Amino acid sequence: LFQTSYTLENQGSVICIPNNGQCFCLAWLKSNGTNAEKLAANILQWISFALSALCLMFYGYTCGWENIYVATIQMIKFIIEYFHSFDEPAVIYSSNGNKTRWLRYASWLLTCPVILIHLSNLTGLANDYNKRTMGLLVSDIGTIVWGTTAALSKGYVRVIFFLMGLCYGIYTFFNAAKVYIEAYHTVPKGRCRQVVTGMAWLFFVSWGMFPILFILGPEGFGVLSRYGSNVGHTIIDLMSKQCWGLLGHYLRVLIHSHILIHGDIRKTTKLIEVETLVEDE
Amino acid sequence: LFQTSYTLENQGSVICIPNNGQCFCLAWLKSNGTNAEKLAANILQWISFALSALCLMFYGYTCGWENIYVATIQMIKFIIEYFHSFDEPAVIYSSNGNKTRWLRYASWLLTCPVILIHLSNLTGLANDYNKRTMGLLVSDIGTIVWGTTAALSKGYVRVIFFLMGLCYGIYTFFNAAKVYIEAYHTVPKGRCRQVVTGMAWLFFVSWGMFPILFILGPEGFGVLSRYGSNVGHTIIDLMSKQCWGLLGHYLRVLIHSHILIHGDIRKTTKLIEVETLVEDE
Ligand SMILES: *C/C=C(C)/C=C/C=C(C)/C=C/C1=C(C)CCCC1(C)C
Ligand SMILES: *C/C=C(C)/C=C/C=C(C)/C=C/C1=C(C)CCCC1(C)C
Ligand SMILES: [Cl-]
Ligand SMILES: [Cl-]
Repeated sequence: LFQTSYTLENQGSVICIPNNGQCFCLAWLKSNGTNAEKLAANILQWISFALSALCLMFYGYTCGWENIYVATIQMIKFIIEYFHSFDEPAVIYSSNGNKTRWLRYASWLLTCPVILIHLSNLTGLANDYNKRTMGLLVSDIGTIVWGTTAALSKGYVRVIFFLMGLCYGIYTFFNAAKVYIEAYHTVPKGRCRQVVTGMAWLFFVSWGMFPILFILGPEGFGVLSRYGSNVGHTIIDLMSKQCWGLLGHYLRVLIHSHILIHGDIRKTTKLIEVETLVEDE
Repeated sequence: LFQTSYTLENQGSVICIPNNGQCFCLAWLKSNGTNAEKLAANILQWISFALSALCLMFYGYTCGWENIYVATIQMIKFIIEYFHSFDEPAVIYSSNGNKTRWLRYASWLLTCPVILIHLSNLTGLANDYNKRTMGLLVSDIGTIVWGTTAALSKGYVRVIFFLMGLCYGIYTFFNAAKVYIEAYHTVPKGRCRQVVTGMAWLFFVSWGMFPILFILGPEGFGVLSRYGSNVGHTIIDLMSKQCWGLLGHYLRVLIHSHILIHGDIRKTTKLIEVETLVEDE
């Protein structure tokens, strides 16, 4: 790792370290949090792992490849997180004293665009999508790029890249809302419109907490510890990925049964015009 | 920045640094390269900047939003690269002695998926694309995620994530080849099939050099310096982005004139079946 043993000299003005080839920085030696927050984070890690495990078991029984991918990444991430939750480069101890959780932002790069692809095809009916789908993806990747760059930076540079990620996040939400709106008027009138509304609530609430936790954590004003920031991120990761994929799976199941019982019947409704699934011709 | 002045003590077994709050590591003080390689890198930076500037001027005269985006990111990157080419976090000096060019991998996260979106719609004829487009994007993002994780890691961990990025890169090339193949038999028989073949050559050659430069550079066996690695990356960035977008723009221009002179005429050809643009009905 890095140097953790040192001697102060010359009345606290000189620091002497062993010439063992390791790197040294006092900022890296600050506490990550309390032992209660550590154990609380370790508890939610198994809860999210057991869910991801029970999801892969459940998903194994068209193809919901989106849910399989983020669940495979999720439990692979837990295997990495169980052994090296704070080692390099799972946590990047950079030369400016920062601690940046690359394990979190890498998993966002792996899973967040896949969820928006699922959002771009909520019904799952073959090659649907739209041209705004590329807009949802180009903006979300930039959101995580600026957020990672802001978490790595300090001072004004961090604020600049945080506001750049915030503008990309605003473009992501608005385009996502218009996807949820069209999907609401496309799915049948029954219980399908219920989960579509429920998926939207889980989406904007969980996705909205990530910029909130960025401000409250060490990357911001430090009202949360590093262990405290891992607890909140696990909660909204459990909502935005495991629970959101469960509902999206439940929606596509209700769609497939509707298409097999009543056929694929479309009634054009004006909003933009949507081909709504109906029961009778 | 970090500590660059230090005193050796106790016959080279103790390193003493000022207690100024800065971080210290001997590995961060290694040379980036020779002054000739520095000036050679600075020369290609203006050449790629002037091209990106002359491209934005040229592009300003459906909508080729893909070329506009990577060109805007390219010259914004040059502004960042001109002032802080080796500052934090443009270059991440991590606690394990590594130097990782996050400026390069962040620009890849911003531009590489946008190019594959352009590849997914070479003709530019409205909402074309396919379902493999999401496969091209999910695999390429993972490629850069594993490559960044490998560049941040050391030893066996670096090799694991490099091979994980290599498998994602293999999936990316094969799906990209089938896109180029279908595009060749879809565009008209004239000069359009010429640039389509030319775009494919620039693609796999430039994209193929990035794993090659990863091995030859500091992230690999160190046959290239850090300045030497920046020169090679600039050359293949100039090919894969500026030149590839110029040809893709030239292709979409030749397609639009063909659609306005001869109309949109399709003749189904078997390969998979493709609707080929023809002149006469
Ligand atoms: C499963 C994890 C998910 C869905 C994370 C989503 C995270 C965001 C939408 C983060 C957004 C941010 C901004 C919009 C402002 C810039 C910094 C943030 C990146 C973290
Ligand atoms: C404009 C820059 C581009 C198009 C860069 C493309 C880079 C790659 C395709 C890199 C691929 C890599 C692998 C396939 C193995 C893992 C490490 C690499 C990421 C750098
Ligand atoms: Cl952390
Ligand atoms: Cl570098």
